[PDB]
Amino acid sequence: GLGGLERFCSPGKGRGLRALQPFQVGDLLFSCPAYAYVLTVNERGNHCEYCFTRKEGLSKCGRCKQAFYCNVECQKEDWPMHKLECSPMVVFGENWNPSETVRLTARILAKQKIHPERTPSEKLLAVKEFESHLDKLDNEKKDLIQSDIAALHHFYSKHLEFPDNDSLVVLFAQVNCNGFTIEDEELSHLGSAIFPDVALMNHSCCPNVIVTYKGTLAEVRAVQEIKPGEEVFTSYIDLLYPTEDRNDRLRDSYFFTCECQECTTKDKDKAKVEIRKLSDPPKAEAIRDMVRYARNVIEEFRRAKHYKSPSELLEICELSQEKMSSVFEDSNVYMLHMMYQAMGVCLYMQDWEGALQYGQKIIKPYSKHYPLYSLNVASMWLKLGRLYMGLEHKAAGEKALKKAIAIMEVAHGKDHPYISEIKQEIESH
Ligand SMILES: O=C(NCCCN1CCCC1)c1ccnc(-c2ccccc2OC2CN(CCc3ccc(Cl)c(Cl)c3)C2)c1
Ligand SMILES: C[S@@+](CC[C@H](N)C(=O)[O-])C[C@H]1O[C@@H](n2cnc3c(N)ncnc32)[C@H](O)[C@@H]1O
Ligand SMILES: [Zn+2]
Ligand SMILES: [Zn+2]
Ligand SMILES: [Zn+2]
Repeated sequence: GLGGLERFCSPGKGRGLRALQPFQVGDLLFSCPAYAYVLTVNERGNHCEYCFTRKEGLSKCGRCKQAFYCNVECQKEDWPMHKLECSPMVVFGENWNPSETVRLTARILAKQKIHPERTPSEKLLAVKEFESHLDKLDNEKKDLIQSDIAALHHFYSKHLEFPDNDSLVVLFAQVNCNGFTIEDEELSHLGSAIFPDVALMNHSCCPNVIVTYKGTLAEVRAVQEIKPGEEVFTSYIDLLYPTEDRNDRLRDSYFFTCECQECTTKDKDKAKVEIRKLSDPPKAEAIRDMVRYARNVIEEFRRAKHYKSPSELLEICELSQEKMSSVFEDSNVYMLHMMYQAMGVCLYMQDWEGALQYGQKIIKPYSKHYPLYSLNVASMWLKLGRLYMGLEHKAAGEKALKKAIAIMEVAHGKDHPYISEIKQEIESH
């Protein structure tokens, strides 16, 4: 197993992870090497395929020209996984489009053939033991899994010996239930991976640990003091949202309803859905209509970023914030959601002033809605610091970069390469 920890039966939460020793804020509970992992398509050329090192001058695979490495060692070490895609990418050309889940699942199947025995990533929970929720699958989820199985056969039949369709539906369901996205220091999507021992941890909206990544290595650090006998919880979702939203997401993606202290008390729900203090106060039904409108625009924007222009996208943000502002306060999470989306459009357009304009409005409400140590808060401080630095506002930039560092020292560890990069940014300017 893992020193100072153990697997146990968590009542009403299946299997979980329990502490056998005290952990202080910032302590590393454990590390977990990726069992299987894939660099996202949009990050190719920026990060090494094998170790995820972000570097300039990465060497391109000569055959597919769509894999980049630190050197010939990273190239060679990645080949058992890269061969599943190398020749297929040049053969299918523009037609090569498997989903990231399919790309990851192909790598799980390849690893199972090469290394059927328990790996150092499975000291407490094995990939074969993963919870699937197969019995809970509705028509929509079975249809998505069936599309994934067809893409798996379509693009990965060369080296894989597939089990029957029944074993593949269990696998794809296990992957959705236990798979991790890997994000960078700005919470930008890097790729997807399997970390079996990390997937043993259950969810809480007031977690006592945070998961971070050091290349393809997952690290688990305390964000609250943990005592012997206490269960170790991480957050599976974005904690900005009120209780109903959080549980709608946990039910849809993980088939359960959270009963943590935040979900039971609903303490932060009032401030999260803050209403304007108007002379004629807004009616209960008028609030409910705006909450419904707010969730609908969130979904509308999500679809729109796939085909609308940057000005159309910014229009959706501006117009929806205008309609919402008649009922909702600026610190309200639905207002904040649109501002964050608008900041993201600005960043893409390289409209640094516009991105800064939004980030400045988001940061104080983020600090009040998110937990004490939050990757979402650290990432916003970091973006703000980098925008201020880029726009020659070096004192404001240094202050924001040091706010990011203070959180990241707890979550990522004092010695994290991301913190060395931020300190170099402070010292170079
Ligand atoms: O890292 C993530 N969040 C932080 C906590 C992670 N923790 C790991 C262990 C527990 C929680 C995360 C977020 C989103 N996506 C994934 C992800 C990564 C890999 C493969 C599928 C992935 O999930 C995608 C998104 N999604 C939800 C819809 C869904 C749910 C069930 C089924 Cl059976 C089907 Cl068909 C479809 C499919 C991971
Ligand atoms: C990644 S697994 C975590 C380990 C899992 N408990 C097991 O036995 O394999 C995620 C699943 O654990 C369960 N789970 C996690 N957190 C929970 C919670 N707070 N309450 C209830 N069930 C929870 C759900 O069934 C969820 O889909
Ligand atoms: Zn490398
Ligand atoms: Zn190649
Ligand atoms: Zn909760």
